[PDB]
Amino acid sequence: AEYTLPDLDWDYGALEPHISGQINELHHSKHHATYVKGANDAVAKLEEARAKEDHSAILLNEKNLAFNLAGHVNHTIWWKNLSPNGGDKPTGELAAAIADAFGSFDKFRAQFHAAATTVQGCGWAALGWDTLGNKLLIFQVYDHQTNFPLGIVPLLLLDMWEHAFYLQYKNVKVDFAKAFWNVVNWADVQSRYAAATS
Amino acid sequence: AEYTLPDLDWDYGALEPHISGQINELHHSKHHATYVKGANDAVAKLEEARAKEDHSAILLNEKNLAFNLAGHVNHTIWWKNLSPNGGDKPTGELAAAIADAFGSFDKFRAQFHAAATTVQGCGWAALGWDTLGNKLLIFQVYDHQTNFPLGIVPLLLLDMWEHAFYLQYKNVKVDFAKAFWNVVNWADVQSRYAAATS
Amino acid sequence: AEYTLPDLDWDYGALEPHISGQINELHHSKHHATYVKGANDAVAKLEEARAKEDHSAILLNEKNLAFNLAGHVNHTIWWKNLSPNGGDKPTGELAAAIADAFGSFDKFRAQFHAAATTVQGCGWAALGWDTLGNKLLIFQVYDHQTNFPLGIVPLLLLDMWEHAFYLQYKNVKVDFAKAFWNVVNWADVQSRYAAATS
Amino acid sequence: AEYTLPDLDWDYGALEPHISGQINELHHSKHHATYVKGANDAVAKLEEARAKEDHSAILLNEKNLAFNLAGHVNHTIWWKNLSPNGGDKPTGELAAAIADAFGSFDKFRAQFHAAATTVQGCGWAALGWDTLGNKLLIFQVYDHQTNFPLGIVPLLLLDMWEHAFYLQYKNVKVDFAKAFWNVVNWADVQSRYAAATS
Ligand SMILES: [Fe+3]
Ligand SMILES: [Fe+3]
Ligand SMILES: [Fe+3]
Ligand SMILES: [Fe+3]
Repeated sequence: AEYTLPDLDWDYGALEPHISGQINELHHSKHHATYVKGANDAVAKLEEARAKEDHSAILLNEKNLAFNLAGHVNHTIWWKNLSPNGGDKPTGELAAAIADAFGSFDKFRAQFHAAATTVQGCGWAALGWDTLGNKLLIFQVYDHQTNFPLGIVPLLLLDMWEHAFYLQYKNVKVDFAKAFWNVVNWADVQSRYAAATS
Repeated sequence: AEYTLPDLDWDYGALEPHISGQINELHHSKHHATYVKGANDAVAKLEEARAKEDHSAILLNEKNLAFNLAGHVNHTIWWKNLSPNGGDKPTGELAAAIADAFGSFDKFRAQFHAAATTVQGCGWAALGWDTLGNKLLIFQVYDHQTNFPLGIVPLLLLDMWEHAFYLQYKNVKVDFAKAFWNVVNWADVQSRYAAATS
Repeated sequence: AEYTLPDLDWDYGALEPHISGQINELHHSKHHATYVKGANDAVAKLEEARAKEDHSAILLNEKNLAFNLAGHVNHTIWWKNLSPNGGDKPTGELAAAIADAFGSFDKFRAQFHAAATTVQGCGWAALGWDTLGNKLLIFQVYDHQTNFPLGIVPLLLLDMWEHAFYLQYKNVKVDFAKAFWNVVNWADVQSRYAAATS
Repeated sequence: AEYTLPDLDWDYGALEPHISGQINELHHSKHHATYVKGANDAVAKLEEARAKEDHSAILLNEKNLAFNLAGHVNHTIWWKNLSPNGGDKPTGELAAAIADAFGSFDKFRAQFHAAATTVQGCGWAALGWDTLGNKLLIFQVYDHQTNFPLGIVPLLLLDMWEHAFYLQYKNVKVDFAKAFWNVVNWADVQSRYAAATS
């Protein structure tokens, strides 16, 4: 069936002071909603293109599909990676994993921070699981659909687009990137890692 | 552990006339080998960057990692998607799936062909499974790591980079794209779809 | 010599209500300043790379140079394309040009608006002069350095990055894009066109 | 008027052994011809889009325009940057310039070589003149239209796409990149630099 805008497991304001409610609100209700509509439209244009046997606009239809489905997939996971009762550090299996792959939770965290704060333009920082080599790796995503291999399982993401913090942090994206660690919902990531490693 | 250059399940020449042995040879032994080395180097630079607590070159390290791990992941699957005893059409579950999502195997195939022949520069055509919406979709990949959402499971790919056919088809990439249907190994794709839908 | 942050020909607030002073301020003093420093650093890294005969990081040095020199070049022109005493329509040579190349100033303006409001991620809308074919064309720039040919002379640009309007228009980028027409400084564009056509 | 496929100032074979005639032939007659047609088509789609007051496909029309006009602009200059009677080193003003901006012709040349041999996918190496800062700089172009600022004047380019050497050098692009120095037509570059610095 169609793609749909998910419900947050919390109130927009629940993340203050780390993330203003106004942000979460426009983010969810305007930005994410827009991707979901775009993903569905893209899918429909394809059907219509397929029926008329007219792929003249294949390049645009395929690019619209990737961009919008990618924004949807990303925000879908972002809402879950966040939580008012989170913060602290990972635990158990996930933590031993992380320390074994990035030397220590602190070192993982320095890299991830680096990756999110150096994007040239808009993008995200994401931790994922590589199934080919069975390794935990950090990628620097450009926009929403660029810079990472096919089949990588996403575990944790940090939205670096300006719409994600300009209202509250203005140009100080380094601050926003630090504040994030207070709202990460480790029960989710841990969960995702468990499923990915199965 | 490290990433490694896989072995082909066939002899380089096994695909003639559809795909010259000389191609398969340079492709596997030179191009793919290069990605695998690059993927391992990228991974190491990260470790070294992590130890020195020096992420000054984060952008390059992350981009090298995505590009090379992506070429590796892609060729890894390409070798399996090919077979001297393939061709024909998909069967069973996969075929009903394909006809249900693209109207008919013929229509799927017209779209896929369109997607591979219109790349602007180098890229690939790929069929993948979207887990968010549980749908079969075709994407037009740019280079190796661009244009598609995170977490998409790759099922079938068609290498559109010039190195994949210039020696034999020269600039006639439309011909190469047609010849491909004779060597697709449907037992593999079908297999992948089965695992993806589980 | 080095690259330097130019002075605005006006006060930050001079564009209200169309463009808030707070924006112009962070935009000029934080964002643009950052590109200028980055452009100079990029240039230096190259010298140092050239002296040591060590181009191991060529890809990053070249990408840093393009990104930062491009942001600098872009904002440099943006400040000039804006003016408190502007608005209205182009005049003389430029206007006949524009109507002859886009049918009418109104049609040019519909296209330009379309180009700026559909960027996927961050970018700009720019009108430039193609010297090869001697034509006026509109391009949709991605980020700061992507999507247009070498040697194109830039005449007018509209910054579509979120930092350019999020504080005041929030996610309503369509509004910001309309408000812009009130502050365009046609004496500048006209001037640039004159020099480009010489 | 329309865009047109230029005539070479030489015979396809004139560059052997450095560059096979077969290459120059398919390159000029197939590849470049394709960009020119594409550039004209893109321009027409815009007119038609403008008349119907229907910019639904703005993103594709603008991307087709940039890609094809960019390939055209690039090959246009490549044919001129090449010559059977070239090679050697730059002379006069251009040479003092080059040594002053890259330390020495040898150092310029090491950088340029680095830039062309590390492209991730398809692209070019280009020397251009920055008018904002009045400096000679080397850029690493991705595809044909990406990675460099607006208004940069192109002086010399080296086509790194696989179609530019696969037939003769196969995957050994490092060799092709070396062979190029024997056919550079310095009278052209010098000329371009003169006009750019005016
Ligand atoms: Fe976002
Ligand atoms: Fe390949
Ligand atoms: Fe800006
Ligand atoms: Fe070429």
